[PDB]
Amino acid sequence: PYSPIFGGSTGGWLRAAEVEEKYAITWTSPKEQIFEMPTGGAAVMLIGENLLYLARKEQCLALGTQLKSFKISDYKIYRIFPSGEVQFLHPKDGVFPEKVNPGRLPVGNRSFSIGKNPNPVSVKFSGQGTYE
Amino acid sequence: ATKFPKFSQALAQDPTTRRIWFGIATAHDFETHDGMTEEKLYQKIFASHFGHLAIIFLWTSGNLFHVAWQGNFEQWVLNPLKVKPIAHTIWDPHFGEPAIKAFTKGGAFYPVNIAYSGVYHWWYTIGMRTNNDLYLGSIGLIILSG
Amino acid sequence: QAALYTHHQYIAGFLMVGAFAHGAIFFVRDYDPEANKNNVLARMLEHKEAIISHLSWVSLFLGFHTLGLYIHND
Amino acid sequence: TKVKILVERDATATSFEKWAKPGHFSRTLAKGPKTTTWIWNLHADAHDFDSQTNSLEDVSRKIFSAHFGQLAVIFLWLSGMHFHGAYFSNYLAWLNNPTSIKPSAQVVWPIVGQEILNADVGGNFQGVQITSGFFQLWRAEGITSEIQLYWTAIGALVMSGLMLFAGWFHYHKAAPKLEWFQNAESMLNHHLSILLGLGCLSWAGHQIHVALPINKLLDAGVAPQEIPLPHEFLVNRDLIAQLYPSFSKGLVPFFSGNWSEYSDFLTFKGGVNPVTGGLWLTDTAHHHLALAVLFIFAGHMYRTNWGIGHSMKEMLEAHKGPFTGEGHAGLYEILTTSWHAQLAINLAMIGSLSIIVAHHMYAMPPYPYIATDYATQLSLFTHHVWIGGFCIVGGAAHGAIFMVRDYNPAKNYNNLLDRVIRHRDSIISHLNWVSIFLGFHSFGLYIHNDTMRALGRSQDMFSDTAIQLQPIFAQWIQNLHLLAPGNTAPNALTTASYVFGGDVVSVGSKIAIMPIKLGTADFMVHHIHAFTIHVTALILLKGVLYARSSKLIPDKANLGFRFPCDGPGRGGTCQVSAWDHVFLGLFWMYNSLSIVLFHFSWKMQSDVWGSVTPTGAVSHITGGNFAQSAITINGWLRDFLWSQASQVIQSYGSALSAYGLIFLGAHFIWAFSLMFLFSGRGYWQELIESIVWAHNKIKVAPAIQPRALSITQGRAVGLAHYLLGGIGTTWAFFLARIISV
Amino acid sequence: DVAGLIPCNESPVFTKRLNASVVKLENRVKKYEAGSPPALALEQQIERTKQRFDRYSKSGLLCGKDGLPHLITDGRWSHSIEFVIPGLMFLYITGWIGWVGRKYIRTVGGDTNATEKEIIIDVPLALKIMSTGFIWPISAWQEYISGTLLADVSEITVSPR
Amino acid sequence: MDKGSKVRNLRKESYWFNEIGTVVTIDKSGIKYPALVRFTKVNYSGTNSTNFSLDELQEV
Amino acid sequence: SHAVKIYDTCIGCTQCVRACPTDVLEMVPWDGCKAGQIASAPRTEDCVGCKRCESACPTDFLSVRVYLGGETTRSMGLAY
Ligand code: CLA
Ligand code: CLA
Ligand code: CLA
Ligand code: CLA
Ligand code: CLA
Ligand code: CLA
Ligand code: CLA
Ligand SMILES: CC1=C(/C=C/C(C)=C/C=C/C(C)=C/C=C/C=C(C)/C=C/C=C(C)/C=C/C2=C(C)CCCC2(C)C)C(C)(C)CCC1
Ligand SMILES: CC1=C(/C=C/C(C)=C/C=C/C(C)=C/C=C/C=C(C)/C=C/C=C(C)/C=C/C2=C(C)CCCC2(C)C)C(C)(C)CCC1
Ligand SMILES: CC1=C(C/C=C(\C)CCC[C@H](C)CCC[C@H](C)CCCC(C)C)C(=O)c2ccccc2C1=O
Ligand code: SF4
Ligand code: SF4
Repeated sequence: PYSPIFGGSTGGWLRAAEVEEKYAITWTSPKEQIFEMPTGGAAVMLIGENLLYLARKEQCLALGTQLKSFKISDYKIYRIFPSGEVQFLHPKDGVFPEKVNPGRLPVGNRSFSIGKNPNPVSVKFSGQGTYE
Repeated sequence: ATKFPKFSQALAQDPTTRRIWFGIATAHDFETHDGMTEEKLYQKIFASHFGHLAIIFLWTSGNLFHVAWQGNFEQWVLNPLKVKPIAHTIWDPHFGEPAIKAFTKGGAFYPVNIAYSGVYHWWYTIGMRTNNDLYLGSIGLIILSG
Repeated sequence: QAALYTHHQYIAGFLMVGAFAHGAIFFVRDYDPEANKNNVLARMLEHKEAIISHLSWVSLFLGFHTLGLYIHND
Repeated sequence: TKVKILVERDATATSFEKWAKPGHFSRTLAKGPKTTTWIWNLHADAHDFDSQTNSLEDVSRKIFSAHFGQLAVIFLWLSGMHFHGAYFSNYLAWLNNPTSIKPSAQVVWPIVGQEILNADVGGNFQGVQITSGFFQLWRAEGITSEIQLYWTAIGALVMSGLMLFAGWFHYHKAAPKLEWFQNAESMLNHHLSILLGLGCLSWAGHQIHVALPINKLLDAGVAPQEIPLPHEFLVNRDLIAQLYPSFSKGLVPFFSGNWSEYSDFLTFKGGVNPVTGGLWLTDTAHHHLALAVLFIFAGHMYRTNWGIGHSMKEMLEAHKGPFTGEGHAGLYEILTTSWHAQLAINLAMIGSLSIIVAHHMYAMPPYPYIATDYATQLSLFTHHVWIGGFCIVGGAAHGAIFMVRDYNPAKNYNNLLDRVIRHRDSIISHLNWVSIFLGFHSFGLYIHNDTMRALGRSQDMFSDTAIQLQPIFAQWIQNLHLLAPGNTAPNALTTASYVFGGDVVSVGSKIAIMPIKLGTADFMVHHIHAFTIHVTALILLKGVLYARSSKLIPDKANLGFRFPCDGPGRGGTCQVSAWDHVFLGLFWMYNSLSIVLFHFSWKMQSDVWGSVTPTGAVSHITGGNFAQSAITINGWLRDFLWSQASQVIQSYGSALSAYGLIFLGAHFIWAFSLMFLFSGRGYWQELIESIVWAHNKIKVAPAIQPRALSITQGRAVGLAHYLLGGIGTTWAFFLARIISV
Repeated sequence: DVAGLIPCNESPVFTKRLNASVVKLENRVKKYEAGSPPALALEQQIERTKQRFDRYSKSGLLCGKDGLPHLITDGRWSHSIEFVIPGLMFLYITGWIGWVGRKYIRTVGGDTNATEKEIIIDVPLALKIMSTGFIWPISAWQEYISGTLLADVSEITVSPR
Repeated sequence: MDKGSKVRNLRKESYWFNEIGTVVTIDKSGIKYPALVRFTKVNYSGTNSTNFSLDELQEV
Repeated sequence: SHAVKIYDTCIGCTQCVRACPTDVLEMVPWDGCKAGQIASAPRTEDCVGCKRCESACPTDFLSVRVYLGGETTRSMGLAY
């Protein structure tokens, strides 16, 4: 239906996509043009909405980078589970991670230089490394 | 728990064959085992050392038993310069007849390996003379390992 | 005799490599720089560059010249 | 007139200003050295023109003039060879008595006692015995004097100067425009009709007028002094009519169509000349004449300026079937817009052609007295085999480079390249299966034979006196080639080569060439060859196909052609680039060619090369121990390496001592390579940090900070030293084993 | 004397080696006409071999049971000629080299293009420095006692020092 | 301390530890590492400058 | 999953976020830097451990650091 015109390749997803998380990428193409598949050789993107399926988030983000840096197209990425659940992944709040977005909260932030971590001997026999 | 390596939850959750490989290579690193304390570490090391001593003594008892049961120790102590000490017999169904004839040496009457460990000279020096002495030593070592 | 000598020399090499490996492990996960302040062991790390550089010089000297003499004879 | 000459006058100014600014070509290196890595980069990107300019015209002008420079270097090398033959060689003495005199054209100054390397080759001469077969080549040309060699060297020097001047002129004075380069039809017409067509025609003329009569007189026993000069064979026709009484008729038969009258010196007898042990010169003359005709004909196939001809673009677009979508649509643009694609094809073809040359030259010795020169035959075979392997792997590497850089999916929609990339997984999986099958079966035959021989169960091995694996197909082909003369090649008097079957051609009591029988050992070794070739193809094809992307790295193309890794993520991502695939393929190519050379050497020493008695009895070098000893790994270790390595190890104190020294040096370099191959960059960087502290403590500190070799450079150095050590070891081994004779 | 070594002057094995070398060279030259360039080269080789063996006999080297000269390197002055004298020369030459190099490093180092002056040597300055190395020991000692030879502890290091 | 003043580095993890670098800019607008310093030698990454806090610099 | 940590030495240039292939990193408002932004690793379950973020870091020592740990299907770079 909305999938880009592709002749098929042996590099698509495999059984884990059916049994584990699969990924989908949607975008809008102003015109019809040829882009390189992360798996196969080449595919034609439809005018308007294009929906594509992949087995790894890295493939989706590589294709998104290709679109952004070559055809200046905005894109969205979702994760589909076998149970039917769908989760929105790449634009987490409608703005790319490079751009600052008020409301985000820091995660994994340490308030001291990297060289002030505790020694391994200090954290020993506890299920933790120096960074944690 | 939940998979092969209990001592590593991270490896237990690993879905690849890596879980197996590292499960072998992290076994004896008691420090890194989940929920490990100093006291349990020391006690496990102590028990492991007991096991290793048992292994060593069983290895020695095996050497003694094989020399006593299949060796030519008595013939060797009679004439220790010309005969070659025997290690153990060779029961290999893959051998061909010429191989069986070729590996028959020393005392003969069976295929045999010529011991290069020097255990014959050592046992002769320390005073052993008969296969009975070797057998008694091996039985004592088996009991010690138990 | 040959078997015994080779056997024990190889085991000695293995044991020495293991000793140094476990010393590296000790430094990684057992050393406490606060408890060894100005200690002999801490001073070992204090001038590690000198130790490593002079060891490298000795190794290069021996290798260069021994190999040179062997090739000269050849 | 679509095909036309276009040039730019004074394209580049000639000055030394750039010569004092190393790294000027690349934008990154032009800023000067901050660390020592810069230095290495300057020698690594020197000839990477595509990465220096974004314009194809500039890259094309650089390639053209670099090719001119290479031609100048080759001509200088030829000049040196010919000059050392004329002034420092015993060519005349060898001419007089080729069998006994050992060729030699190199002399060593006595400075440290190295004059021992001046062997007692013969002819009142002392020098290093050469194995380049130059003496046989010169004799085939009817040189017969050192003045001719001297003038050949002078001409080569002048040609080298002309090539240098042409390179300079075609870069800095008259640089052809890009449209000039993109003429595949015209270029092919000119390279086929003239370079290869008229080249063959001119060489055939030389042979008919110079080489043929001179070599015929030499075979008759005429001393070189009494042989008239070659120009004397061009002025008085009768002087040639005595040798070939068909010139008397002249050129009138040629134009009248009665070519049969030339059968005197244009023959099809084949086989080998019994006297010199080489191919008949008349056969080679007819061969080159026919090739000249064919090349001239084939050079008119492509359309250049007059309507008639073939347009390769239409030709490719026309070939498309149901299984391949768009067929060969877009390949012409690929091969006329990217030098890497063309270089890949050309290198693959040159390498395969070099290997074919190596195979054909030993089977049918083309030059006089080259067959019995066992040292020359072996050296030429191994040299050209190595060159062929290197060229094949280079073709693979440049195909990968094209895929990474010059591949454009927009212009390659659903064509052959697209479809190959789209079933690359199936291709690689099946190649992997066939490689494993070949390896298992072929090498397990050897392991099984070794195990059975060790267990005393000789009746259970894969040997002639045991379970037999006869190469029935090869034997059938040999029989057909044997029966060809008179039935399928009625006008050919003798078989193409005596390898297939026939008499034993021996010259001067030495077996020049004899039939080669194929047994179970030949079967096993041939399947070993196939296994190694399939594995090398696996590695290189996998590097080419997965050069742009993979299930690990969907965006590998952005990382470039050669990069160390993509980090320790996803498990580990070491050696994931196509350059690393070439790095491994070089090892596997070296292994396969080592096996090929060992097979050739042992088979020829044990089954072909040897001596004959007046009765006709044959005595080979190793007594035919190949059949019953080439079927186990221990047999190769003992009867080939250990047994034939006696010459090298015992060469000290003789003229071959240099070969023993090089044997040891090659072993040393091979072992040295393992230091780079096994170790990683971090250790060396930290060691260099300590050494830099030591230097700094004495206020010695280079402004160019030292750096450990990059990961890619570490691998490249390790591979280069590994190959040098292996090649040198086998070089010394073969040359000392085949010069003690 | 030293370790049961008999001087090569009275070593029968040494003379046997000399005779073997000469006789093998003579056997090699017997297959060339007198006066032929190969014959002259082989005769010159024979003469050079004889001179080498005579020089070794006259030098005072110590032979072994194998007849080859052996070197004594325990500091014995009577055998300094073997190792001590050449060693000094080496330590001089290399010393010179090293010193000169260091000076160049510390001369072009005080420039903005210090790196650019290492790939491209300032040949005039380079030769100026190179001509000064014959007094490298004195200059080195003067710098050592003047504190200009070694850098202070205030220099680059690593996290654990 | 001031623009263009030489400062000895004191950051233990820094590639230019115990080395002299020239101050390029100082941020008076708060910030934890406001003092930008530039060194002659390039680190392994090719950069030759870093931000330090005034506590991690010895003045001269 | 791997552990990604950002230290306060960060100068908020965004290069680490751009280099990330799995969209693990992002920019969040901050006040300890001139740019007013700092890197964060809210979703490290998608981190593969390629350490591209560390390679693309101007700060003397890697204000962004990656420590490899337990391996899952996502972090192991497996399409299967
Ligand atoms: C009694 C002495 C002793 C003791 C108690 C230990 C104990 C330990 N060592 Mg140390 N070590 C020793 C000797 C010792 N080692 C020696 C002699 C060496 C030098 C080789 C080392 C080198 C060493 C290193 C380099 C490391 C350790 C580590 C460790 C820890 C983990 C070991 C582990 O997981 O095993 C896993 C066990 C295996 C993977 C089994 C491998 C067995 C060998 C390699 C294969 C043999 C194949 C067989 C011979 C083939 C048959 C031949 C046939 C086909 C013909 C553990 C605390 C590791 C650590 O991190 O500790 C904190 C670590 O990194 N050790
Ligand atoms: C035969 C193999 C070989 C050789 C010669 C070396 C040589 C060396 N190794 Mg390596 N190494 C090897 C194998 C080898 N390694 C392997 C297989 C491993 C396991 C991965 C290692 C692992 C290793 C480590 C981890 C370390 C070494 C170190 C050393 C040095 C030891 C000190 C020494 O001998 O200085 C003398 C140097 C030599 C003998 C090298 C040859 C020098 C030649 C004779 C000079 C030739 C110059 C000539 C003009 C070249 C012209 C080239 C031109 C024609 C193109 C030296 C550079 C140590 C080191 O760096 O010490 C400072 C060190 O830390 N090596
Ligand atoms: C191209 C292939 C080739 C090769 C491999 C050789 C090799 C050899 N030749 Mg042959 N030769 C060649 C071509 C070749 N030559 C040609 C074309 C001619 C015709 C002119 C000759 C004429 C010739 C004669 C007449 C003789 C040789 C001799 C020799 C031997 C000693 C050469 C030597 O070291 O002398 C010493 C050479 C040097 C010390 C080289 C000079 C060093 C320069 C100055 C270094 C400059 C490098 C520079 C800094 C680089 C930057 C560029 C700069 C200019 C800007 C050697 C086996 C001699 C021989 O065999 O004696 C028995 C001998 O007598 N050759
Ligand atoms: C017809 C004349 C002729 C003659 C007398 C020779 C003679 C020779 N050739 Mg040559 N050769 C010829 C034509 C000829 N060749 C042509 C036309 C080709 C192109 C395929 C070749 C390709 C060739 C190769 C690749 C090699 C030789 C070799 C040899 C030598 C091997 C010994 C022998 O008995 O050769 C007998 C020769 C043959 C049995 C080959 C006959 C080939 C036939 C004529 C092919 C005809 C193709 C046909 C015209 C296609 C037309 C298509 C077109 C209309 C579209 C010998 C000197 C070998 C050599 O010198 O190695 C040292 C070698 O390796 N030949
Ligand atoms: C027609 C032949 C041909 C041509 C024109 C090129 C041209 C090129 N190649 Mg290709 N290549 C070829 C053959 C060729 N190659 C072959 C046969 C192989 C197989 C090994 C390769 C493998 C290859 C790889 C893997 C790569 C290239 C690359 C390149 C580019 C850069 C080359 C460069 O900077 O040189 C620099 C030259 C040197 C640094 C000289 C080193 C030469 C070797 C290592 C030493 C030689 C030793 C000597 C023979 C014997 C020493 C004796 C000892 C005792 C001293 C350039 C486009 C590189 C690239 O990125 O291109 C895009 C690249 O990554 N090529
Ligand atoms: C002599 C050492 C050696 C051996 C045996 C192998 C073996 C192999 N290599 Mg490796 N390789 C080696 C050295 C070696 N390599 C080195 C030094 C390099 C560095 C350049 C490489 C680099 C390399 C690459 C880059 C590639 C290979 C590939 C291969 C495979 C080729 C397919 C094959 O033959 O499968 C059959 C296996 C064998 C012939 C091994 C011997 C097995 C015998 C016959 C039977 C063993 C007994 C039996 C199992 C009994 C079972 C019971 C027992 C367990 C008790 C195979 C696994 C290729 C591959 O994997 O793809 C196909 C590949 O791509 N190798
Ligand atoms: C003039 C320059 C210079 C000076 C003064 C020194 C001085 C020293 N080096 Mg360093 N070194 C140098 C260049 C220099 N090196 C270069 C170019 C290399 C790279 C090959 C090294 C690699 C090196 C290592 C790996 C080690 C040393 C070590 C040492 C120390 C002991 C001596 C030694 O082992 O030499 C060894 C020298 C070499 C291995 C190569 C020297 C090559 C040439 C001869 C030197 C450069 C001369 C150059 C042309 C100067 C021209 C001046 C002109 C322009 C005016 C000593 C502090 C050792 C140490 O730390 O001891 C504590 C040590 O382990 N050096
Ligand atoms: C009586 C006498 C003698 C003797 C003397 C002597 C004095 C000897 C000595 C000897 C010795 C004296 C030896 C020693 C050796 C040493 C060693 C072998 C060491 C080692 C070390 C190590 C191994 C380390 C380790 C570690 C690490 C790594 C880190 C930290 C931790 C640790 C510590 C663990 C004689 C007869 C001769 C002479 C006369 C007199
Ligand atoms: C080795 C060499 C050399 C030399 C060489 C030479 C010397 C060569 C020559 C060559 C030659 C000398 C060639 C010639 C050629 C010729 C030709 C190729 C011809 C052709 C002709 C034709 C083709 C014709 C045609 C016709 C006629 C017959 C007339 C009528 C019509 C027509 C037109 C059809 C040198 C020393 C420098 C150096 C190194 C390299
Ligand atoms: C030894 C070694 C080094 C250190 C080696 C270095 C720095 C090379 C030193 C080269 C010297 C300084 C040049 C002189 C060498 C010879 C005397 C002759 C020149 C040889 C060619 C350069 C022409 C690495 O950096 C490395 C990096 C990655 C994997 C493996 C390794 C590795 O094995
Ligand atoms: S070991 Fe080296 S090549 Fe492998 S991932 Fe790490 S840095 Fe890259
Ligand atoms: S690359 Fe480094 S400095 Fe730049 S935003 Fe990321 S963590 Fe901060």
